Amino acid sequence: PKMKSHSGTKKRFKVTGSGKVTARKAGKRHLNEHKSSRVTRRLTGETVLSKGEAAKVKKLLAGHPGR
Amino acid sequence: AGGQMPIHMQAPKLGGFHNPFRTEYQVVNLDKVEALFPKGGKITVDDLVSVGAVRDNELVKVLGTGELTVKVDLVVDAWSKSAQEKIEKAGGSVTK
RNA sequence: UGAAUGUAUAGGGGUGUGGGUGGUAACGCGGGGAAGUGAAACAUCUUAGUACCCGUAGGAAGAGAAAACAAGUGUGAUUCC
RNA sequence: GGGGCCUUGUGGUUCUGCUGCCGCAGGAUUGGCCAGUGAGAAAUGUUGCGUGAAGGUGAAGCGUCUGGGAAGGCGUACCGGAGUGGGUGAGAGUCCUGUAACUGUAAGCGUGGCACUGGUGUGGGGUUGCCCCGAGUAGCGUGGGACUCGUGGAAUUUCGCGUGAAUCUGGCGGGACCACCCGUCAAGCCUAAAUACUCCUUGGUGACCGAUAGUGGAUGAGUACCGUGAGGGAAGGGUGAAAAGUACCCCGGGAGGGGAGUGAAAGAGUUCCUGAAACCGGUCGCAUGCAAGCCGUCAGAGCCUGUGUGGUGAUGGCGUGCCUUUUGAAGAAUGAGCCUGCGAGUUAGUGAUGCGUGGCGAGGUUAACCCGUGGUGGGGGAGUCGUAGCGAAAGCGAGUCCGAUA
RNA sequence: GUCCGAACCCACUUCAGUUGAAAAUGGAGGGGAUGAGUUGUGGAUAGGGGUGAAAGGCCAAUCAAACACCGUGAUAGCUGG
RNA sequence: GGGCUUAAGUUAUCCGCCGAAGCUGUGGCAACCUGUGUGGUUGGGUAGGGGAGCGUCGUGUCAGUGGUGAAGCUGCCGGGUGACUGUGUGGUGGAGUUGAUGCGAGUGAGAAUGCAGGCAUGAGUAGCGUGUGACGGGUGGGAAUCCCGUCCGCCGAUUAUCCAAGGGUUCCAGGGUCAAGUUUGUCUGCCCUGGGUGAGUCGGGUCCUAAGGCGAGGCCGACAGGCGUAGUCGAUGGGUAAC
RNA sequence: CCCUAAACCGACACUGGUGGAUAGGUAGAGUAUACCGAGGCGAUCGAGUGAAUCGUGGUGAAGGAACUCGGCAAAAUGCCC
RNA sequence: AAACGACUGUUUACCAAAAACACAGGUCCGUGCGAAGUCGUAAGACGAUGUAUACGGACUGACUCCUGCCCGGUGCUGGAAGGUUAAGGGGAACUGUGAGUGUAUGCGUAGCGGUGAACUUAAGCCCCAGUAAACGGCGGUGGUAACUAUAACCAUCCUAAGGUAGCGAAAUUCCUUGUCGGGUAAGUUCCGACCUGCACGAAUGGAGUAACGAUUUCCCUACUGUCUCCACCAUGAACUCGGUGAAAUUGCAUUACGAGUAAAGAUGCUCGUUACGCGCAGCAGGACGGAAAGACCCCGGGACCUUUACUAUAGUUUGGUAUUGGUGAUUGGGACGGUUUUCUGAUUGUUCUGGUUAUCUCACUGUGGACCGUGAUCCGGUUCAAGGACAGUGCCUGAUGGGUAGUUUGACUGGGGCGGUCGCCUCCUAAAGGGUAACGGAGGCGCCCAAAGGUUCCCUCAGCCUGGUUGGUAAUCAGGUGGUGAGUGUAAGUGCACAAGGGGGCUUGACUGUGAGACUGACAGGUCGAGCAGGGACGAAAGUCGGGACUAGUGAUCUGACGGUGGCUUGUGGAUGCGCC
Ligand SMILES: [Mg+2]
Ligand SMILES: [Mg+2]
Ligand SMILES: [Mg+2]
Ligand SMILES: [Mg+2]
Ligand SMILES: [Mg+2]
Ligand SMILES: [Mg+2]
Ligand SMILES: [Mg+2]
Ligand SMILES: [Mg+2]
Ligand SMILES: [Mg+2]
Ligand SMILES: [Mg+2]
Ligand SMILES: [Mg+2]
Ligand SMILES: [Mg+2]
Ligand SMILES: [Mg+2]
Ligand SMILES: [Mg+2]
Ligand SMILES: [Mg+2]
Ligand SMILES: [Mg+2]
Ligand SMILES: [Mg+2]
Ligand SMILES: [Mg+2]
Ligand SMILES: [Mg+2]
Ligand SMILES: [Mg+2]
Ligand SMILES: [Mg+2]
Ligand SMILES: [Mg+2]
Ligand SMILES: [Mg+2]
Ligand SMILES: [Mg+2]
Ligand SMILES: [Mg+2]
Ligand SMILES: [Mg+2]
Ligand SMILES: [Mg+2]
Ligand SMILES: [Mg+2]
Ligand SMILES: [Mg+2]
Ligand SMILES: [Mg+2]
Ligand SMILES: [Mg+2]
Ligand SMILES: [Mg+2]
Ligand SMILES: [Mg+2]
Ligand SMILES: [Mg+2]
Ligand SMILES: [Mg+2]
Ligand SMILES: [Mg+2]
Ligand SMILES: [Mg+2]
Ligand SMILES: [Mg+2]
Ligand SMILES: [Mg+2]
Ligand SMILES: [Mg+2]
Ligand SMILES: [Mg+2]
Ligand SMILES: [Mg+2]
Ligand SMILES: [Mg+2]
Ligand SMILES: [Mg+2]
Ligand SMILES: [Mg+2]
Ligand SMILES: [Mg+2]
Ligand SMILES: [Mg+2]
Ligand SMILES: [Mg+2]
Ligand SMILES: [Mg+2]
Ligand SMILES: [Mg+2]
Ligand SMILES: [Mg+2]
Ligand SMILES: [Mg+2]
Ligand SMILES: [Mg+2]
Ligand SMILES: [Mg+2]
Ligand SMILES: [Mg+2]
Ligand SMILES: [Mg+2]
Ligand SMILES: [Mg+2]
Ligand SMILES: [Mg+2]
Ligand SMILES: [Mg+2]
Ligand SMILES: [Mg+2]
Ligand SMILES: [Mg+2]
Ligand SMILES: [Mg+2]
Ligand SMILES: [Mg+2]
Ligand SMILES: [Mg+2]
Ligand SMILES: [Mg+2]
Ligand SMILES: [Mg+2]
Ligand SMILES: [Mg+2]
Ligand SMILES: [Mg+2]
Ligand SMILES: [Mg+2]
Ligand SMILES: [Mg+2]
Ligand SMILES: [Mg+2]
Ligand SMILES: [Mg+2]
Ligand SMILES: [Mg+2]
Ligand SMILES: [Mg+2]
Ligand SMILES: [Mg+2]
Ligand SMILES: [Mg+2]
Ligand SMILES: [Mg+2]
Ligand SMILES: [Mg+2]
Ligand SMILES: [Mg+2]
Ligand SMILES: [Mg+2]
Ligand SMILES: [Mg+2]
Ligand SMILES: [Mg+2]
Ligand SMILES: [Mg+2]
Ligand SMILES: [Mg+2]
Ligand SMILES: [Mg+2]
Ligand SMILES: [Mg+2]
Ligand SMILES: [Mg+2]
Ligand SMILES: [Mg+2]
Ligand SMILES: [Mg+2]
Ligand SMILES: [Mg+2]
Ligand SMILES: [Mg+2]
Ligand SMILES: [Mg+2]
Ligand SMILES: [Mg+2]
Ligand SMILES: [Mg+2]
Ligand SMILES: [Mg+2]
Ligand SMILES: [Mg+2]
Ligand SMILES: [Mg+2]
Ligand SMILES: [Mg+2]
Ligand SMILES: [Mg+2]
Ligand SMILES: [Mg+2]
Ligand SMILES: [Mg+2]
Ligand SMILES: [Mg+2]
Ligand SMILES: [Mg+2]
Ligand SMILES: [Mg+2]
Ligand SMILES: [Mg+2]
Ligand SMILES: [Mg+2]
Ligand SMILES: [Mg+2]
Ligand SMILES: [Mg+2]
Ligand SMILES: [Mg+2]
Ligand SMILES: [Mg+2]
Ligand SMILES: [Mg+2]
Ligand SMILES: [Mg+2]
Ligand SMILES: [Mg+2]
Ligand SMILES: [Mg+2]
Ligand SMILES: [Mg+2]
Ligand SMILES: [Mg+2]
Ligand SMILES: [Mg+2]
Ligand SMILES: [Mg+2]
Ligand SMILES: [Mg+2]
Ligand SMILES: [Mg+2]
Ligand SMILES: [Mg+2]
Ligand SMILES: [Mg+2]
Ligand SMILES: [Mg+2]
Ligand SMILES: [Mg+2]
Ligand SMILES: [Mg+2]
Ligand SMILES: [Mg+2]
Ligand SMILES: [Mg+2]
Ligand SMILES: [Mg+2]
Ligand SMILES: [Mg+2]
Ligand SMILES: [Mg+2]
Ligand SMILES: [Mg+2]
Ligand SMILES: [Mg+2]
Ligand SMILES: [Mg+2]
Ligand SMILES: [Mg+2]
Ligand SMILES: [Mg+2]
Ligand SMILES: [Mg+2]
Ligand SMILES: [Mg+2]
Repeated sequence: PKMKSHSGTKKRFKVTGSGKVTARKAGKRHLNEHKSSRVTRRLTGETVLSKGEAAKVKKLLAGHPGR
Repeated sequence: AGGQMPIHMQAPKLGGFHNPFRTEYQVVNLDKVEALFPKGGKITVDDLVSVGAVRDNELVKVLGTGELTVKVDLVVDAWSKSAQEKIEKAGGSVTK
């Protein structure tokens, strides 16, 4: 049986060309009025995942290339 | 993750959408065209590159990393502006 | 032959004219349809249309000859891999 | 599209009707392009092959030696389209059964197929005046279900309840919906093969089991037995080549034994091949009745033996089991009466991700499937991974995105 | 639905039994003993159900949901190996 | 602890010694690093990681080997650093199997209140299931326990006699003493062989119905099925001829 | 053929359960109890032995509940006129 | 003599026989007969071949005397003035596409669609009554009688009403062995009272009660081995001999004692003491003896029970619609032309349609009679009677629904429970970097401010002393002194007098695109930030400004929403939906 990928992982993490695992920065979906432009800018890009989290993501992905 | 909200649920979903009709190009660069067609390669068609390596039955956009001292006439699907400029300056052309 | 009753019918009386009844390990088709379990609780969800049950076949069954796909040129019943 | 209206064409007819004494049709041994036992708007005999069920033929070795026995050793000959197996007193190509090869098949309800008999039977161009083209159907609403789709932007499909068409200048579909375009013609039906399975029958196979295994079942096995019942459910294989299965005598009521016989072997005697351990004892050597012992270990006299190595071992020192689980167990925490047997990290993915190793290499590799009825070999490149990335994407591309061609 | 008291039905106390004579009894007494009595034969009610002068009692010697088989090799962040 | 002040007690000082698997000496083994002819450093270990091997079974190939005796079992004499092992040497046994190199595992057990079998410990111990037997003779290899007899005792609203239900041959006769019988047994409800049960009237059917069951048609119910009429069964009852 | 059982239900040749019928004498109200009848049994390990101790019965000076949670157990009473 | 139950009975097979259950008697509620109720999907059936003196459910429980106050809550019964309220009916309006029109933008006819629905519309709920032998409830403060204690009594607060009769140290009384009396030599028990009823009380009945009870309790007498205080006798075992022959258990074994030590209670370890080998009968101190993977406690899981936990659902109920039809009125919404005057004001006929209501009857009712199938209490057909477009049933729809089902019901914790706590900020513990725990010790936060933000410029306070109208310690003025003790929006700490504290002017940087480089967390994440561009504020400039002297004032993801943009759109164009910010 083919082993399926994780759907949330499919939707949440990208894998770059060199193999890095990147996610969208968390904390900017709402409640943004009190957040400054500096805080919003800090939460506005992409984050390269740490070693253990990246290994967990590549395990959850079934050879899926991310999104 | 032991009960803590896991990584695949604390991270926001990458949104966006997928183009249902997107078609990828099999890209070839001018260094490859120079290496595989060195001897004044007159006309290079998709059949020729697919004979070397372009993975046939696909579109064959030609890109422009490399110098391309030789003169070539590439009839292919699509090209980059830099590749076209380099090809024309070398003395050749592109078509299709 | 034809009740109540009128047409008639229900019913009644002769003939065996043909078929049926029951069984069957798996496979088929149509229908009814769990829970444990997983979700580290649980109710949507899963298990699973599974287990079981009902009706009913055949040597296979079901489907099948476009009120179809496709996307601008085209393919041309179904089934199975 | 068909009907209707016509321009025409039926296989050569003996000659009967209706329409206009035009023409159309029933009609007939005799062609026939066809077409047949089929789904095909259908279903009735005599002749033509090879087979499964049974059979038939089926090659070719003797001499010596040892042994109970020769298939074994030694010597020397044959057959092979046959040396796959299995039996025979031990290990057989030539002893048997067979095997390869051919062969027969009366018979089948035989079965397949062919020939004849017998059975049934054509259209092409024009026209849209007119006529037909599947109705409580399709849609719609509502409550449910199947679709990747869990009610949604909900197409398609289906069940209950309501409501309810058009009909060719028409209906349906192309993911709400509309317009155009494309495709298609629902509400009638029948259709082989490729696919699934094995209670059964025939032949064969196995880096499958070998009596606690393999079926629950190698035997009176779904039996004994248990249960009111549904139901549950065992254990027990092996003498020997051949019963030649121990005549006869002795002790004994017998059982059993002792002589003897058979046998190669009886300590192979039916509780029968081999015959382990626990456990139970007879005999011999040493030690042992002043001694406190996780039972051993080191030091060590003496005795026996000496098969100059081995048995036992007075006495001295040191020394609180095994496992599990715990901060910590000799623990008075758990488990274990003992022995024998059995009892737990496996297998499947053209899964994920590493490593070793081999092949090929900017390329690598096939899947299903086809051929080899001779297999592990060959084809098959459909797909797939690599070959360029960045972006939500359009896209651009050694760049790309946020950005103002910053 | 009187009284005393055998058979019969029961089971209050005590002793024994407790690897029993017995998976509930024996000895000695004790209650009812014409009644809402007791008993033979056959029959009816069946599991979220039966039946219950009501104790969650009984439903084939363990019933706050029988037994058998099946889902099933249920699951166990627990114990053991 | 004995014992110790006549210190073997406290204290200061001095001189010796004992004392570990520590260190040194000597003889082996092993891991890593290092110049690559010195050698140096290192080698307790649970969970755990890594590396390399022993033994069992099947199997391709090669070389074989076995009644002049394979496997398995059991001794003795040896060997390796370990799992282990000899191509040493017997005994038993009676038909297979050895070495090299690969291939595949149902490949190793001490424990799971593990499963099956066999056998210990308790232990020649507890018990031998209410009770009254005694003697004379017989049978027999064997007699408290069998047979016969005489005394005596016991039940007698039952320790008697006869049925139903249930069981199923246990009944009788003869032969038997492996097993069963809580002991023995010559005996038996046990074993083996043979035999034994006779109905017009007795109990059932052939007659009748109760409760209840089933139920032509039928009615009800998606299916499965539920109920029920006409009927047909169904004794524990009615009827029916012998003492 | 067994049948208030050694043959049935209890795993047993089990001090338990099991429906019906016949059921005599003397004493007695009696089918209680005692001893007998019809008839059937001596019971399916025995033989001994004055141990403690346990079970089952018996008797008991003086006292008479002082026992004990509690008069538990036993004794006393008991029948007819 | 007391308690309980009236009595006879029944019950936890196998630890409870009772005071529990039942009972005869009582009351309430339901039921008009296809009864209600119950089993069943239904038909049927029981109820009952009964008929309100009957049947079913509930509670109480002979008999006697009685059974008090409260209808606020909840339930039940009735009612309907208003409010709210489903499906359905039905508007108005909006809107997609679209022939064409438009120099193009755009608009938009017909046709085919989409959206929600002003008005109308039931039960239920709110609401108003009744009902307690319905489920239930039946109080507080202050004080007063001629010893004192209490309160008949008074005032009050509040409630729906505030416990009546009777009983009371009780099967109820904590304190408690209450107090007093009786019984005994001595009585935590007893029985008679008292009333101070922690926390009796009138059909979950109150108080009594003859008779009854293997019920519970106390006393007297008789009687006794129950005892003082045991002794003796016989028996079945035990014991010996012959026969037969288990079991539980078992890591071992050549298995002493004392004081210690050790997983804190040692046959097994230490130091000592004692002890010849082996049996037989006995006893039970130990082997933390055996037996049973403790049943108490906690933790994880389950089961069953409850309810105003959640979510469902059978049943019950509401309306709409189908079955479902004929014939009249009486009231509103229209089209329609033509009295009025498209109209503030009114209309008749002529067609379409809501509501209210009234009759008819080969729809239907499984029904009462008769007849037929048939010589059958089933069933069916015909017919009469009785209803009747109702009911029943199907679908949709609101309400009700522990009758049933599936589940949830946190953790920390000096066991668990109760109480407390759970995120963030400041200080101490914290051992002079950072970090560091306890249910350790102190406090704060879940904001606020359009200025209390930005910039520029200016100023210095609190306290003290002296002089001065109201005026005093302290309003306001003047002189001296005073360096931080004042202040800081807000806890605390670190800071700030160069002020970051006080004031004046102008302002919106409380920006848009960014972020070299760093600090801090396992991570999600939190924090600081130079320089640059655009467009601004202040300043003469230097420059400063991406909120606030600093550090709390906050919430990932999913899902959905609004604004902008227009990247995608399943044949094309729209639409629609999605995407991005
Ligand atoms: Mg957003
Ligand atoms: Mg913002
Ligand atoms: Mg959480
Ligand atoms: Mg389901
Ligand atoms: Mg579920
Ligand atoms: Mg779960
Ligand atoms: Mg779980
Ligand atoms: Mg067939
Ligand atoms: Mg078919
Ligand atoms: Mg031959
Ligand atoms: Mg020979
Ligand atoms: Mg779905
Ligand atoms: Mg649809
Ligand atoms: Mg459609
Ligand atoms: Mg489309
Ligand atoms: Mg058609
Ligand atoms: Mg078909
Ligand atoms: Mg086949
Ligand atoms: Mg065996
Ligand atoms: Mg077997
Ligand atoms: Mg064997
Ligand atoms: Mg049986
Ligand atoms: Mg002989
Ligand atoms: Mg031998
Ligand atoms: Mg043997
Ligand atoms: Mg000695
Ligand atoms: Mg000692
Ligand atoms: Mg540990
Ligand atoms: Mg501990
Ligand atoms: Mg132990
Ligand atoms: Mg021990
Ligand atoms: Mg444990
Ligand atoms: Mg044990
Ligand atoms: Mg390709
Ligand atoms: Mg009486
Ligand atoms: Mg009486
Ligand atoms: Mg009873
Ligand atoms: Mg029955
Ligand atoms: Mg209870
Ligand atoms: Mg039972
Ligand atoms: Mg239970
Ligand atoms: Mg259950
Ligand atoms: Mg399952
Ligand atoms: Mg050393
Ligand atoms: Mg080591
Ligand atoms: Mg290890
Ligand atoms: Mg040889
Ligand atoms: Mg072997
Ligand atoms: Mg080998
Ligand atoms: Mg194994
Ligand atoms: Mg073993
Ligand atoms: Mg074991
Ligand atoms: Mg023994
Ligand atoms: Mg003895
Ligand atoms: Mg003993
Ligand atoms: Mg003894
Ligand atoms: Mg004895
Ligand atoms: Mg005699
Ligand atoms: Mg007598
Ligand atoms: Mg018989
Ligand atoms: Mg016989
Ligand atoms: Mg027999
Ligand atoms: Mg006999
Ligand atoms: Mg005999
Ligand atoms: Mg015997
Ligand atoms: Mg005999
Ligand atoms: Mg009858
Ligand atoms: Mg029928
Ligand atoms: Mg009969
Ligand atoms: Mg009879
Ligand atoms: Mg008996
Ligand atoms: Mg008898
Ligand atoms: Mg028996
Ligand atoms: Mg009886
Ligand atoms: Mg008598
Ligand atoms: Mg008597
Ligand atoms: Mg007699
Ligand atoms: Mg007798
Ligand atoms: Mg006896
Ligand atoms: Mg005897
Ligand atoms: Mg006996
Ligand atoms: Mg005397
Ligand atoms: Mg006396
Ligand atoms: Mg006296
Ligand atoms: Mg006296
Ligand atoms: Mg006393
Ligand atoms: Mg007294
Ligand atoms: Mg006393
Ligand atoms: Mg007494
Ligand atoms: Mg007495
Ligand atoms: Mg009292
Ligand atoms: Mg009283
Ligand atoms: Mg009573
Ligand atoms: Mg009574
Ligand atoms: Mg009991
Ligand atoms: Mg009792
Ligand atoms: Mg009554
Ligand atoms: Mg009713
Ligand atoms: Mg009735
Ligand atoms: Mg009531
Ligand atoms: Mg009561
Ligand atoms: Mg009362
Ligand atoms: Mg209303
Ligand atoms: Mg009133
Ligand atoms: Mg008290
Ligand atoms: Mg008192
Ligand atoms: Mg007193
Ligand atoms: Mg009252
Ligand atoms: Mg009360
Ligand atoms: Mg009351
Ligand atoms: Mg009284
Ligand atoms: Mg003896
Ligand atoms: Mg200690
Ligand atoms: Mg000690
Ligand atoms: Mg020792
Ligand atoms: Mg002893
Ligand atoms: Mg004892
Ligand atoms: Mg114990
Ligand atoms: Mg436990
Ligand atoms: Mg629960
Ligand atoms: Mg209605
Ligand atoms: Mg009428
Ligand atoms: Mg519930
Ligand atoms: Mg569940
Ligand atoms: Mg807790
Ligand atoms: Mg605590
Ligand atoms: Mg510090
Ligand atoms: Mg420090
Ligand atoms: Mg810490
Ligand atoms: Mg702001
Ligand atoms: Mg940076
Ligand atoms: Mg912070
Ligand atoms: Mg600027
Ligand atoms: Mg400020
Ligand atoms: Mg979520
Ligand atoms: Mg498409
Ligand atoms: Mg932005």
